[PDB]
Amino acid sequence: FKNIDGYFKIYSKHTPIDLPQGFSALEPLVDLPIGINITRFQ
Amino acid sequence: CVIAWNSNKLDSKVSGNYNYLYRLFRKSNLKPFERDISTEIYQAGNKP
Amino acid sequence: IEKSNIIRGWIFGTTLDSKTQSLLIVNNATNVVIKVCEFQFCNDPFLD
Repeated sequence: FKNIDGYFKIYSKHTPIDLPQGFSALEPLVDLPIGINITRFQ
Repeated sequence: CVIAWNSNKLDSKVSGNYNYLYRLFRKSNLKPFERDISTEIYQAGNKP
Repeated sequence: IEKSNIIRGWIFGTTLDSKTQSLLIVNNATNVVIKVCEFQFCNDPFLD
């Protein structure tokens, strides 16, 4: 999850299986023009 | 692009219009492409 | 790291109250609902 210049971007990935040792990439899936102030999440 | 034009005959009333409001006080400067709609009074002193 | 889809969604905002803006992302088994509104929370957020 990233939020820059008033835009909210969400990248995601799924896979089958402490975190495992391996290499994988993530693809862009959401961009929204929210444009608010975000400091804490749940 | 930025476009500006005149709307005198569409937003002027003899008795005066007060539907349009602006903000004058804030604690910190505004981030680009940001919208705030708060109403809390500007804390200039200690007592709320 | 999950099985049976226990984790559902997320909340984003400044103070998470009825006063200022809030984003909800919910995944109630049918569609990915994203909703940015002026939203109220409780102290024990959970779904059936």
